Amino acid sequence: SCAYELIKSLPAKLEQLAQETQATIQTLMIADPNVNKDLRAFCEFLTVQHQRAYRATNSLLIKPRVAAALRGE
Amino acid sequence: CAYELIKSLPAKLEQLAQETQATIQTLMIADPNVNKDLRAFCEFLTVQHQRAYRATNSLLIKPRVAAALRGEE
Repeated sequence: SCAYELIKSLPAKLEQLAQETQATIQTLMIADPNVNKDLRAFCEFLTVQHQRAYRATNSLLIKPRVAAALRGE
Repeated sequence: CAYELIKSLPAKLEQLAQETQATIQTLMIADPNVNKDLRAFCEFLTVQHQRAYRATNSLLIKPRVAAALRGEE
């Protein structure tokens, strides 16, 4: 294929993971207040993780020479 | 089964890093400036899975948390 599309699709892949685990963590019946707090904090870690990636890939792919190189142009 | 899903996160991110860093290297780019940018992105990708690595392991080592994420044991 091409490297441009691999990298550009990276943020959505991380977003998918974040939702999978958040959704699954939600199907839990946890009574412990601290465990709930830990998992909540981990869930926010995954959201932040996605946004850093989104920002990093966005800043990368606007560089015309970079996009051209990744497209085999 | 939420325990395995969380436990496998860092490894999935490492796969993404590896695949990207690899297909990038299959591109023989000359512009040293573009290559510096891409190397900065690969660095970002390896630091990315190391953060997930620390996060997941820091969470799963807590007994109350592991027990909860498993079938409660």
